[PDB]
Amino acid sequence: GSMYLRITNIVESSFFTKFIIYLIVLNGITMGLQTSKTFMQSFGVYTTLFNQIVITIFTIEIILRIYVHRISFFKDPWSLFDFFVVAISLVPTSSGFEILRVLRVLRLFRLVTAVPQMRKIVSALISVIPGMLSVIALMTLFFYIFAIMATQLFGERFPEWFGTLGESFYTLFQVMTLESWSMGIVRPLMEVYPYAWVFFIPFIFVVTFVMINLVVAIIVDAMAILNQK
Amino acid sequence: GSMYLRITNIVESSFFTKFIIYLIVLNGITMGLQTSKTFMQSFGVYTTLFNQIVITIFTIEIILRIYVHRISFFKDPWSLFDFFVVAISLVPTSSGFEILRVLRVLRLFRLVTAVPQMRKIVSALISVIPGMLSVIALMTLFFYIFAIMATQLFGERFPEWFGTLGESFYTLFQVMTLESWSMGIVRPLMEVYPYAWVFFIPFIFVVTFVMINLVVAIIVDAMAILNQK
Amino acid sequence: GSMYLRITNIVESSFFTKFIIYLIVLNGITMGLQTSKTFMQSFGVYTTLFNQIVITIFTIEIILRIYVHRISFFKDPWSLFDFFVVAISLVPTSSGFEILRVLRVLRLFRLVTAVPQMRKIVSALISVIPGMLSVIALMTLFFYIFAIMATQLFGERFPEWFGTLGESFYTLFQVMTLESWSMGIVRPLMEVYPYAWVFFIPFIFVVTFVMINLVVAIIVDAMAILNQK
Amino acid sequence: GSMYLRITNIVESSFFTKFIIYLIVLNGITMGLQTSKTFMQSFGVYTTLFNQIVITIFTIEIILRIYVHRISFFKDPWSLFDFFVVAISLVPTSSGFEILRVLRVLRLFRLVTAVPQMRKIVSALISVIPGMLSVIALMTLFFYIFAIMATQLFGERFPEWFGTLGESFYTLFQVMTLESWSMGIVRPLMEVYPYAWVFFIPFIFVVTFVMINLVVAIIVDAMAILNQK
Ligand SMILES: CCCCCCCCCCCCO[C@@H]1O[C@H](CO)[C@@H](O[C@H]2O[C@H](CO)[C@@H](O)[C@H](O)[C@H]2O)[C@H](O)[C@H]1O
Ligand SMILES: CCCCCCCCCCCCO[C@@H]1O[C@H](CO)[C@@H](O[C@H]2O[C@H](CO)[C@@H](O)[C@H](O)[C@H]2O)[C@H](O)[C@H]1O
Ligand SMILES: CCCCCCCCCCCCO[C@@H]1O[C@H](CO)[C@@H](O[C@H]2O[C@H](CO)[C@@H](O)[C@H](O)[C@H]2O)[C@H](O)[C@H]1O
Ligand SMILES: CCCCCCCCCCCCO[C@@H]1O[C@H](CO)[C@@H](O[C@H]2O[C@H](CO)[C@@H](O)[C@H](O)[C@H]2O)[C@H](O)[C@H]1O
Ligand SMILES: [Ca+2]
Repeated sequence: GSMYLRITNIVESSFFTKFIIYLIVLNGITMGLQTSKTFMQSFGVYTTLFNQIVITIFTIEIILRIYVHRISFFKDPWSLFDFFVVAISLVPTSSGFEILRVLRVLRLFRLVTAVPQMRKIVSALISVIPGMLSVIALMTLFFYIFAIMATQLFGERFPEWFGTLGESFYTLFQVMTLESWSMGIVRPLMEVYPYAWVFFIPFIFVVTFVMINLVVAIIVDAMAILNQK
Repeated sequence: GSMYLRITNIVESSFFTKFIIYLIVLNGITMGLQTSKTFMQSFGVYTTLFNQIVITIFTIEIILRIYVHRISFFKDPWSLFDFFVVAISLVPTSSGFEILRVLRVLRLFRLVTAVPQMRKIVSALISVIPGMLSVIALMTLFFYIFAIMATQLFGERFPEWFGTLGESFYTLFQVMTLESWSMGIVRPLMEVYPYAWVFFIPFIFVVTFVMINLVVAIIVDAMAILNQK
Repeated sequence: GSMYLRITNIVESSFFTKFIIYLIVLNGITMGLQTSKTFMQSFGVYTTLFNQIVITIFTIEIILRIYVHRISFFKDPWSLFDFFVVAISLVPTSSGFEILRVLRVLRLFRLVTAVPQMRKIVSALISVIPGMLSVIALMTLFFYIFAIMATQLFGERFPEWFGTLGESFYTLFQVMTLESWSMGIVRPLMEVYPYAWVFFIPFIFVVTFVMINLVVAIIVDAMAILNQK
Repeated sequence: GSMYLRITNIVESSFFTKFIIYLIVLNGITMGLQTSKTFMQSFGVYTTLFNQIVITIFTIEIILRIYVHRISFFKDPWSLFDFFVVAISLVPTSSGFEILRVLRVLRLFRLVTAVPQMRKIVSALISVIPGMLSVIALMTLFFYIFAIMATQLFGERFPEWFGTLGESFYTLFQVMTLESWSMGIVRPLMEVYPYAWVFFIPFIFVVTFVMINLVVAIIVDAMAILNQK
């Protein structure tokens, strides 16, 4: 129909999508003043009020551009995100956790969707991830096998650090980033277990070698693309 | 006029600008001995005295080379800097803060202006910054959205770290550099909030992925320029 | 013989090796639930039972594919690994240390052997190591010479950090990763030994210069290979 | 003369220089067992005895190869080093400091001189340094100007960290490596000086931008050489 075209040249319009970018920037400043108990005690009304207006508008416009583009709307990753942070946001307060009240702030990520220069650079960042998969595979297997070892070795005398398989995972991740791996983790262990450095000096070495190579992978792959294009 | 040319071939002279480089190096050694309470108690007079002589000379010469080059002086970034650290310096003591007394030391950055090899390498460093803008954009939006979350989640029971939106920003920046993110920030939070690692392990991951890519961006862009030039 | 070919087209089969990949994934989930004292108190029987079944199967199949390929089996690094983590695993409990009971978990690294995409990426990582050898040589010599110095200088008044040649090695390695090198190591030393920063500021500088170059070595070597291939 | 050629084909011989490599490796193992108070109490005699034999041999051979090559010996950086760690070593004990007794261990760096594969990789590492000079220049000027500021701002209430111009330099260097810059340096300062992060968040930013670029400089320069050669 032609009323269809009337609605498409509204919704595909520059001004329509530019308007909801201003609605994004407005609701980001509001989002930020909500973290002020002073502001909320004066303008807590006008503010949360403004937060409900922007959410109906995004649902009015997610129903509108779900109509303009019908099923094609759903094979698009960026539209799915706008649908799934509008709806994560669409849940009302005092229902569920507060964790949903805070995840409503995820709707600021609609700025990355509605802005072109931003969906470009995010396309770059995710374009990189297919290549990293084999090393992130190898990498995980390593953290798994070494978390099992570390729990079996240390989980009984250092339970806050190696009790769970998970507690072990976390500490190891922490050690990988060299966050206090020595004065804080390994040195305290050599007070009970003297040859513990045999477990962590190998460990530090291997995940640092693999991080270097993961990054050289990003660097050469990109260079190869540039060279071939 | 020809008295104009007399003043231009003075001010565009090698010796003129080389002389104010020695005045820079002299006033840097003086600048440094001023931080010695011993030195200041003997030669505090001769010293601050020397600091007032170099500042009139730079204003004599900023009035001179503002005359030689008239308006063109102002469309030049390096001359604006010399004008704005001479004048930040031109404010007298006991007026305002001490923060202006110390910012007078910024006039040592005139060494980067008056030396060619130095304005070259600074040109390299700033030439890099136009490219970084889209990722620094994305990056900020992320720190904002996640500071709001983190205040809403933790600002009441950990007020020194998540009370303000700003307190949150700082801690997050701190966590990004892996400065005691674990034994110091996240582990203390898991004493009250057990599933806090769900907020920071994602967070550490995303800003490390984006830092890697920002740096691979610098590396490939530069490589591309070299290849095409 | 043709019974030989009957056994080879069994053992070189897709399904045979795919089956022992499922046996790997099964014995990894089991491996992981063993670290649960709750799980072990109910299903400790069924579980360790399952661990003995998978080890006979791997020895049945290491005797099988040592037959199919006879001596060639042994000039292959990945088969040697499967032979040496099956046999490290083949030792029975209550004989030796517990350190062998835990190293049995190394048999999960059979997933990297039995999966193609995984032996590829490990081939990449080890392919990189021949080049790094001269800098790892230089590097070690440096840690040695500087551990000897550091013990001679500090081992008597700081025995937990510089008593052994080994204690010195460890601390230095720790300092190299910038793990609390300052508030934790060097600042406490400047309470007794004031000009200690002369030993560690040079040291931090040299191993950071050499790490940068080691990584630029990986990056240019790989780039050169890409360019020439 | 021909006795000259007799001495040159001795000193330029493979076996001559290979022999003093074994003397290097021997005196490195000895060097290392000297840090053992147990070893020194049994074999302290045989050991230090061995240390005096190797030093006469190196002076016999530094007088020999100073004769074979006369003045050309001195325009060679690697021979100057062998002359200046033999002579730093030639000073006798109980004269001067112990700091000279320990610097005798520097003579192990003769292994890098006497081995070809080693003087190669050190040639690589130093070949890189001419390029880094302009950024290390800019870099220093920055640490200087900002150490002066930081002493003027904080040296009176935090004297162990900002009292000297030097104390300031050290702390800043420490902050640059992100070693406890937050929970340890800047957070304690915001207890007295609340807007201190304005001094260090800019500071952390600028030296991290410049480190990234210094390393991209190494990476592209090397790539350019590879491409043009
Ligand atoms: C936009 C969507 C993004 C989806 C996120 C995808 C995540 C992909 C994982 C990549 C992140 C790796 O995670 C991060 O790796 C860095 C690598 O610098 C490691 O960090 C450590 O390793 C490096 C090696 O490079 C050490 O030299 C360094 O001292 C330290 O930073 C940590 O292990 C982890 O903090
Ligand atoms: C001359 C004028 C200069 C104007 C300044 C322009 C500033 C531009 C911003 C670039 C600086 C980024 O700021 C800095 O990023 C580094 C990236 O190494 C991060 O630092 C961290 O991230 C890296 C990833 O590379 C981790 O692997 C690593 O363990 C840690 O160093 C921090 O987040 C921050 O300290
Ligand atoms: C798959 C089999 C693998 C066999 C393992 C082979 C090991 C080869 C050794 C390479 C590992 C080097 O070991 C690791 O080097 C990193 C380099 O990032 C150093 O780590 C440090 O150096 C870097 C320089 O890049 C600093 O800028 C940084 O703040 C810090 O991470 C440490 O010294 C060590 O943790
Ligand atoms: C063989 C003779 C050698 C002569 C020595 C020549 C020295 C030349 C100076 C290069 C060394 C720079 O010194 C070192 O720089 C590293 C850069 O990784 C910095 O270290 C820091 O900066 C990086 C940026 O890359 C941060 O992202 C990172 O978290 C941290 O490691 C420190 O400021 C310092 O420890
Ligand atoms: Ca730290």
